[PDB]
Amino acid sequence: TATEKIIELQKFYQSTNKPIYAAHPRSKYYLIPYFGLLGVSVAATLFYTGRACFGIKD
Amino acid sequence: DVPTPWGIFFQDSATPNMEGIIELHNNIMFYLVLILTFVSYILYTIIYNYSNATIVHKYMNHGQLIEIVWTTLPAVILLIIAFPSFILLYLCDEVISPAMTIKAIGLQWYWKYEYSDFINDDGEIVEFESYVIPEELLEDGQLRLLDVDASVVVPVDTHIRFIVSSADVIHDFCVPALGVKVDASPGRLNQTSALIQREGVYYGQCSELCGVMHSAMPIKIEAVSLYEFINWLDEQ
Amino acid sequence: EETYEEFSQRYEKEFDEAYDLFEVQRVLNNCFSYDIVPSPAVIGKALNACRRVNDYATAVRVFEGLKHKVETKEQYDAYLEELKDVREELGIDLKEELFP
Amino acid sequence: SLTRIQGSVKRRILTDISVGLTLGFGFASYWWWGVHKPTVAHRENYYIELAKKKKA
Amino acid sequence: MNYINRWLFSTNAKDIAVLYFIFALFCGLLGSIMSLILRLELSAPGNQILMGNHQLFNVVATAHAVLMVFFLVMPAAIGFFGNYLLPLMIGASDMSFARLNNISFWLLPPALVSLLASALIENGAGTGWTVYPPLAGVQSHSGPSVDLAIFALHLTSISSLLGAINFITTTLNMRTIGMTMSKLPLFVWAVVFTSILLLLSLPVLSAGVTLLLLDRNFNTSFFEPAGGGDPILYQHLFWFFGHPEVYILIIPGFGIISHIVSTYSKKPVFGAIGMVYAMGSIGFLGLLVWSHHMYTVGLDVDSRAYFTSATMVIAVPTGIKIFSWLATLYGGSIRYTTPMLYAFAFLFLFTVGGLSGVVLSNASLDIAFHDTYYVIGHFHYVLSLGAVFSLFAGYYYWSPLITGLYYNNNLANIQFWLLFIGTNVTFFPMHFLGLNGMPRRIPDYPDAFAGWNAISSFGSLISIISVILFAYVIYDQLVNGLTNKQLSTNSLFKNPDFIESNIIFNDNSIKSSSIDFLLTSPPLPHTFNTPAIQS
Amino acid sequence: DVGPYSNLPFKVKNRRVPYAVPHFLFFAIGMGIPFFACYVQLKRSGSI
Amino acid sequence: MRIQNRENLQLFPFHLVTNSPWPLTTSLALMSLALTLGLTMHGYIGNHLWLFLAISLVLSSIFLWVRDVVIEGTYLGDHTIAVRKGLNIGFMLFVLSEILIFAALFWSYFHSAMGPTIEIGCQWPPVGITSIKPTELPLLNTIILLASGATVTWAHHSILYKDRQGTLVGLFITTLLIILFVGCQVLEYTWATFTIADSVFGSIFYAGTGLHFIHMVMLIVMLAICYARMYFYHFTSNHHLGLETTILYLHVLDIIWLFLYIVFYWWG
Amino acid sequence: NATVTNLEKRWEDLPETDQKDIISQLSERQKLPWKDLTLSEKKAAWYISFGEWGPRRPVHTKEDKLYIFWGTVIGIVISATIFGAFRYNRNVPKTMNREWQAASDEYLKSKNAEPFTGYSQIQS
Amino acid sequence: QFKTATSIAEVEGLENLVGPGAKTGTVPTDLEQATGLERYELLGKLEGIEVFDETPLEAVRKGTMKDPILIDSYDDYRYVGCTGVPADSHNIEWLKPTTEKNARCWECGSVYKLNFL
Amino acid sequence: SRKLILFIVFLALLLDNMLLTVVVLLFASKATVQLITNPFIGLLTNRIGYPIPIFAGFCIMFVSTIMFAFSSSYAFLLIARSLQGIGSSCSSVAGMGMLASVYTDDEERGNVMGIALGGLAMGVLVGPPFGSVLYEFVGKTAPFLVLAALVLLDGAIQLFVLQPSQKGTPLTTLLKDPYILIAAGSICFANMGIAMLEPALPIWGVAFLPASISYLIGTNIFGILAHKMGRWLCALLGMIIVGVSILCPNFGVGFAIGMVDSSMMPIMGYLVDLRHVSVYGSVYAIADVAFCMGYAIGPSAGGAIAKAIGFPWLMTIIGIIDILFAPLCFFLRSPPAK
Ligand code: HEA
Ligand code: CUA
Ligand SMILES: [Cu+2]
Ligand SMILES: [Zn+2]
Repeated sequence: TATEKIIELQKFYQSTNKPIYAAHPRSKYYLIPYFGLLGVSVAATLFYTGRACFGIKD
Repeated sequence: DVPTPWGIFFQDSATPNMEGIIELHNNIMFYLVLILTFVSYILYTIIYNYSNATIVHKYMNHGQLIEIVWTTLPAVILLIIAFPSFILLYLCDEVISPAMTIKAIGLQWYWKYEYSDFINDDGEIVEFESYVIPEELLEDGQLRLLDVDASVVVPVDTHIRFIVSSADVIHDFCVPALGVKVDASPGRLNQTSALIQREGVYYGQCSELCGVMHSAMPIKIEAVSLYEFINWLDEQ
Repeated sequence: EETYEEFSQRYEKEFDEAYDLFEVQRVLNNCFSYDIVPSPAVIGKALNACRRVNDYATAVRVFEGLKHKVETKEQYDAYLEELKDVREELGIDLKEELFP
Repeated sequence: SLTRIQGSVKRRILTDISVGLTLGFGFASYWWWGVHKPTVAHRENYYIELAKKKKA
Repeated sequence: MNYINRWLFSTNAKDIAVLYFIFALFCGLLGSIMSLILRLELSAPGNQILMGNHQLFNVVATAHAVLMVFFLVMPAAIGFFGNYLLPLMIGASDMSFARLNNISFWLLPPALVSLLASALIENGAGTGWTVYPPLAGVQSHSGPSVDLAIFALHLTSISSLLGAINFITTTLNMRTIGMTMSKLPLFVWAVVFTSILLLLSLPVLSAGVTLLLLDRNFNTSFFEPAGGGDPILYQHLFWFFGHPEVYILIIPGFGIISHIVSTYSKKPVFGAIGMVYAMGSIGFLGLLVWSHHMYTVGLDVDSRAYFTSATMVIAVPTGIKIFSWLATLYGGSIRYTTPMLYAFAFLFLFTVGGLSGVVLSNASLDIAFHDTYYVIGHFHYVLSLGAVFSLFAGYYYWSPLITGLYYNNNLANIQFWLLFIGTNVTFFPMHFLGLNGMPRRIPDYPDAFAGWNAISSFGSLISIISVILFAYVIYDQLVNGLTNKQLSTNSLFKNPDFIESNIIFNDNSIKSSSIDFLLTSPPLPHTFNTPAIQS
Repeated sequence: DVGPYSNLPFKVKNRRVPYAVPHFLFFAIGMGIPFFACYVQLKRSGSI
Repeated sequence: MRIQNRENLQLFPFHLVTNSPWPLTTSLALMSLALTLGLTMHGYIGNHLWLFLAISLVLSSIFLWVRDVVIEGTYLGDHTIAVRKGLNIGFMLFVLSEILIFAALFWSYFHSAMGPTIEIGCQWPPVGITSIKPTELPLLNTIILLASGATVTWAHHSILYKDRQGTLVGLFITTLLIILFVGCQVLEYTWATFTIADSVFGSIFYAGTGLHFIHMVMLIVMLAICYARMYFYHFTSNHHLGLETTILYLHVLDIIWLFLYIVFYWWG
Repeated sequence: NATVTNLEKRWEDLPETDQKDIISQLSERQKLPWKDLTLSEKKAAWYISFGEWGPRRPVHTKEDKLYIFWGTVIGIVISATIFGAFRYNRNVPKTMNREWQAASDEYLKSKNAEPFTGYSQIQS
Repeated sequence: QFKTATSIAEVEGLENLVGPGAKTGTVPTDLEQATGLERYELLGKLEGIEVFDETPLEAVRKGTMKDPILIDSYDDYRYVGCTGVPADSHNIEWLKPTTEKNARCWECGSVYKLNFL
Repeated sequence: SRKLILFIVFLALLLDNMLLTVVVLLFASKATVQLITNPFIGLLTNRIGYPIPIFAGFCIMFVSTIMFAFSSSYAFLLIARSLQGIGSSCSSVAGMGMLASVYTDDEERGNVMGIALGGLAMGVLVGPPFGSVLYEFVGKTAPFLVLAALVLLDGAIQLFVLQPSQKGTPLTTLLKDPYILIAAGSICFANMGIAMLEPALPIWGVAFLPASISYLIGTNIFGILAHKMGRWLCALLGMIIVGVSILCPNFGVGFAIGMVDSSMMPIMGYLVDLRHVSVYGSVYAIADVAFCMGYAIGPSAGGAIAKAIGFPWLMTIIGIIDILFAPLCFFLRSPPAK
């Protein structure tokens, strides 16, 4: 409606049944890329810290 | 001098400064022993009198005169300790006429010694390097990890002013009997002084950490008579 | 800061208005927690208080507390020679006559 | 009389502070007149026999 | 998923203290074993275990220092006992910033990985606990080892700063109905003071280490004398953090002892206000004295006097605390449970270790004791016997209230005696070796220093037996812990008084001076629904 | 489910593998890690 | 507590935060950043596309924290009078530690200033290193910071008197006027005749005037967030705790700059 | 008489429902004027309230101090054995011999070393 | 989400505290945007009613077993800290009065009873 | 040596302001007392020297506080404040003269004056409730007293145990020189403004706390800065900043006060050395008289003006005068030949 959706998003965040970071139907775009890239970043810092204990360089 | 096998106390002294250090330490230990005995006796009394006691004094909790008394006496003890410390700190130093100078450059894992005097016109200053004798090459009777191939030789009853500098990392020049311990920084010149009263051999070791072979850098100072010093100088 | 003759009046007043066994034990517990040993009048009121609440063990333990609070033994025997009519009238028996 | 006791912990405190300080002073007056002074005397006697040999 | 939202995505303050405890045990076991490796090489002259490597001996010393100053004492004493006890003492259901507490925990395991990876990728980081600049350059240490060890001191700093800020902001505006800031218990005051020192001391360390990193990896010439710098500057920027640090490890200990001496000696603490003022003075004068760590570098003759005068003045407040503890134990009744034994052993060993401090504060005498095992013997009596003893006392005091399960008294006493004897045998000969002139950080020594070194390697093997027995004690606590409360009357929090009959005692058992021992057997998840009231 | 075994991150009773194995492996790994590093550094530098 | 239906609402004025996964993710991102940065400087990686990913993930983690912290205050409605005071105390205690890192660099500057080494000629800014003229762009930056401090007080007094257009123009001007500060200080690093590694002077000049740069980029982001959140009707005439925190930060930065301009540019 | 006589050897074995009956039978017998109470009642009344059962037991018994002492001695013996086992297997350098530590004495005697307390390198 | 409240007599939960909306072009007021435990406090302070009490415990009289001090609690138990009759004489003793038993304060003797609301 | 001479000045200058805050009015009495006895010290310093009076002042202060402890009578308290102010005046004058004597070079003097004046601010925070009725405050202040005693003992060991003309241009004649009047009066105006600001402000202590740190920072920095930047310029900025702040926050006033103090104190000795006799001891009396007179007389007048013409109007007039004092300070750049 008008620019005051404040009195309408306050009735949705209450009685939602989901965590507040995954309730609105827009959190997918924030939460899929973030957790997708975090896995690669963590799996690349463990491939090179076990590859460095063996003396292999690039 | 040389360390003794089952040591308990300081090494023998050969300089006024070390005697001053010993006297100040023996002065402080007096009051420290007093305090320790007092505390230990109080705990002994508490255990022997008041263990599994029927009466509990649950209203003795303030004190007014006793809190002045466990706050003033430690102050006067600190003042008494502080007086001789300041006297020793300001008094003992090279007040008048240093007589000889030896530059001690501390390289990575050996020492380098220069005698700033005894120069000719062309720059033939007496200089040498002190290394460590390994275990395999020791002769019969030589001390391990304290014996060097070249040793500093100095006269008895002459002021010696050591200038300490370094070229690689932060080292430390120590000779416990003579009361000498100074640092060797990579870009500054430090100085200490010593006077030796009796002839003998004095051994020392480095202090600050510098790497792999930090435990193999002995210092050896011999104090000979004037005639022997002349003979030694007329050969190097 | 309190004097002997104010201690020995405050505690008679306290013992004369306790209504349960809990109260008598509470008042006795902090009566024997000062630098002053209670006078025989205070103990005389304490025994009557123990009599109203109908307890026997407390009347025997009040006397066992005096043996530890007192400095020496002549004082302990001097207490027992002023509190003698009260004991023989109430019926209180000391622990060393029971051997429990 | 014997039925009037007022103060007995204060005297205990005074006697337990007057024995923990005398004992400490005894244990500290042995460090300074039985472990320290004779050592200095021995050292100074040593240095005044070394000078006589050099004089002669 | 209930597991994940409750022990990984967590907000309750009492569910993070348990994880701090489990981390502290691991990181203490590691450092103790590294210390044993240290003492099995300084047993007899020669090259015994580490075949000839003088590197790999400095790595062990550095790792033993870091794992046991940064990963054992702070997480155990400000994490385990602060997060769990401060809110309950002040009547707060939780802390003000829960997610910050969670991050404070979770930054640590990422930091231990870096430290363990700086000891395997190349020769290592044998620079000592204090990473001095001209040695930790790229000429002696060329590898990803010193850098990965500086990044383990950055994450811990963030964790400590966040925790301290949380504590200060919780103890101010999150109290109960009638608790003013003069009726607080002493443990809360200790946590507050250590938090203030943490705020005022950590950024200097961060600046120093980051400048060193820039010098190593980007040739900035902060500490290089060929461009106009001085190494000594680093020393200043280290020791401004160095000396406040050594108090952060002992102040939380002090408060614990107070509680114990007020429980098993049934008497209130002698001069509570005196002790709060004493802790305040000890903390404040701990920032004005940081140059007695550098007396041999060539300081002025008018700056040594100030530092030798300002170091001895600390003895007054600590003497006040010690005398107050003896005063509070004087008149009351004493019953020798396992926490009271540690409380007694603290009062003597800390005094013996701290009286060595007044001898090393003189600039005249430090010429004979610097870089020598006198210092080692000094600080092990105040750290291994002042902080660890307080931790053990706290565990034996508060474990039944948290877990609901009791422990065997006899095995606890056996462990206490073993630890006492081993620690006393292991650290006293260091004073003699220091007086005779043994330098520090040396793998091999001359033949004269053998004998006492053979006695100091005998107590370490007793301390490790004590640790294994501690592990068995925890095991016997967790299994069949409910049936251990009837073996001994040590389970009782307070014995009946002289006139208090058994029947009356069984109806009114807990008489306390804080909320801690009125909460249920394991404290409820949401403990305070309707607020507590104080007069 | 509040109780004396409900605040611990691990299960102690009514368990397939007895608790002694998880308890002991923790201490064994903790006290054996510092020897692996020494072995790795000694074998990387020739000596044994 | 004797109101009729009082048990249906909380009995104490504090916030019980729900379970959130952000601490673990920020910790993992920081671990990855630390390891990658420690390795990449000594080989062992080669490609520089991992460090950037780590930094991006860390920043995303802070942003996703702040989303929940805003939803908990503007929509759910859990910010009583006590929670607000707690937040203010926390922010002030962070700003204090943020200031104390600068005292360290100032001490490191005065320790090298007084007592110059023998290797360098006994003179500040030495031969071959021409300092920066303080009658140039460093004068514009001071005027711009003073004006920026003056324009944000017009916004906070334009929100208590209930004017919308008058709170947006001030924020716009402040953001667009700190962007000029960043630009003027990024085109003065390209007109210099001394590098990071020529002396101790150029190693402290770029270590106290480079951290200020990052803290100004933080200000730009914060003011962008405040404008975007005021445009969408989130701020009331008596409940705006982003504006106060972003005003206490600008003044601290200005006061720090007035010391970086008297001690680094004039004295030498 | 059997219910009250010799409570010192039977009191803790009874259930928790046979103790309240005794306590509530001695609570209506003490209301009478004392000197009407038997001696066994007096002893039982003293034992029930102030006696060595339950919360008045000692922390340490005579059979626990022996256990602690013999545990600590056993803990010391294991460490002694392990240290000896590690001590027999050592690297003994050539300098740790008496025939070598007698020559060092001659060297340190020619150059007068430690004229005070003493020089001696003999420890074998 | 439901009917909006006007004073704290028709507020039965968090469903009655949403509020009307502001108008486009104005800075909204706290009386038009406040939902949870903020608008409760705001409504209480506009009448004189303090929703969160901060009045310490009674220190006027002692308590006998016939006339005990009454403590109101919305739970079965409440923690009470006693310090004496003249309010700072007795040291602090903590107690847990509940619905089946009363506290008695081993030092001074004041008795506390629990009133369930 | 030279550093020790500074530590003594720090302690002495800290003590006076620590007593100001303590009270136990009485402070008003103490200040007048100082004005009265300060001039005399010029004669004493020239002949006996500084070190004898310097340490005597400390023991006179100690016996004064002992008299405080002994007697609670109001007349006895006034006499104790009088003796305390006498000792403070002697110690301050002797310390300033001795520190001037040790550091001959102007730049070193400017360096040391800031660290010396830092104790002046430190005394404000350190001992406001100094030695309060409760013994806990005495216990808390015991450690700092011990430190002061040990450093004074170090001074005694250096000066005594171990080996370490006539003034012209009278005070009125000195005032006849305009530069002396300007330099002395600038400090007086700067202190007077804040002194009048402080009492009326709370009606219109916590706010004044940041000013304590601001004064320390300013005094430390500007002592070094002034020689390179130009001493008159720092005063010209500082006085106008003080006027701007006063006319219409505490930290800025403190920092500007640090500006004015560090700019004006060392510059006085320069004028005395250049255009007068080479005497350091006599000159500081004028400055000290300005310091004491500003706080002794004027706070009562400021309080009386407040609520009569209003706090805003009193602050407006004080700010107006302070802002107008700025043009006069420009003349302090260079003195004429003499
Ligand atoms: C955590 C334990 C701890 C504590 C609490 C302290 C606090 C103190 N430390 Fe600190 N100290 C360390 C551990 C600790 N220290 C460590 C590990 C180092 C160096 C680390 C490194 O170099 O890498 C160090 C550094 C250090 C040094 C540097 C030594 C050097 O390398 O040359 C010195 C002395 O020079 C010293 C002494 C003191 C003193 C006097 C105290 C005082 O606070 C203690 C005072 C105690 C008392 C005074 C006892 C109580 C007194 C009484 C019972 C009655 C009062 C007595 C009188 C008034 C005389 N410490
Ligand atoms: Cu090299 Cu020491
Ligand atoms: Cu220290
Ligand atoms: Zn009470």
